[PDB]
Amino acid sequence: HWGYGKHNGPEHWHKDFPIAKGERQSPVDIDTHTAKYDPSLKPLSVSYDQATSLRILNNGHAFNVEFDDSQDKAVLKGGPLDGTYRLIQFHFHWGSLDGQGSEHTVDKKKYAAELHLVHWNTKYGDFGKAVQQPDGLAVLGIFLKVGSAKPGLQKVVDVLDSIKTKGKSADFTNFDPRGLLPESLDYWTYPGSLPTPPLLESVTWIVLKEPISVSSEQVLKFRKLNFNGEGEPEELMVDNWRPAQPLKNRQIKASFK
Ligand SMILES: [Zn+2]
Repeated sequence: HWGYGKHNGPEHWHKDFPIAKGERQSPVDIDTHTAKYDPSLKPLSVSYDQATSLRILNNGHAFNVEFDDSQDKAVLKGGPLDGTYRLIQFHFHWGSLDGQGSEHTVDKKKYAAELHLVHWNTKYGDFGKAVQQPDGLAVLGIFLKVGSAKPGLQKVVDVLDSIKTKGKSADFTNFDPRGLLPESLDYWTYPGSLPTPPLLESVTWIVLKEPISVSSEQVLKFRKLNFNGEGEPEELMVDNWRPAQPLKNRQIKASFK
């Protein structure tokens, strides 16, 4: 179907998903010169204390770490959000080289990777229903830069070989996503979309200003996974990012002066 490999990549998606040329597509470039501080924007509330990780799996586009979202165990509230949003999964987008990989950019600058923690609005009952609504999803985006190793990321790295190809899954319990957050929760926010098909415009983006640091060794593990399934012609999972889309009539708001 769709992918990131030139013949089925983002430039082709619109043929199957016309919303690709929509009015609030993601990702976008964050221009700090035009991203205005909004005093009304309140502090984020991330309550990940009792997050319950279930498993990790390679879906052919990235690897997702899935959480138990039956109760309000790992939720995002506050900021620009109206209700309570439950964490369902996180995944990354990364490049073939260190100088590329993030979806969002800051003053056109790219990071080595981008982490997306995906949450859904509890009033819709489940993720399936929420993904269809304009205020259905909230995604926390966190940039990764290469430097010192991130201790909280190592548990994830130490399991990637076991889900190398598409469709592979593995139990992955007792993972604490708090170990992936930066010190500061200062953020920019704007209304956008899923950056992969079906590209629905149901996402409130919250992109953190402060990057986290990961080692060259940890990001190398990412690049060893495969897009392809077991046996098929090997395609290394790299450059699974969508290029920046037009901002059009949206404004990006900043939570900080
Ligand atoms: Zn993503």
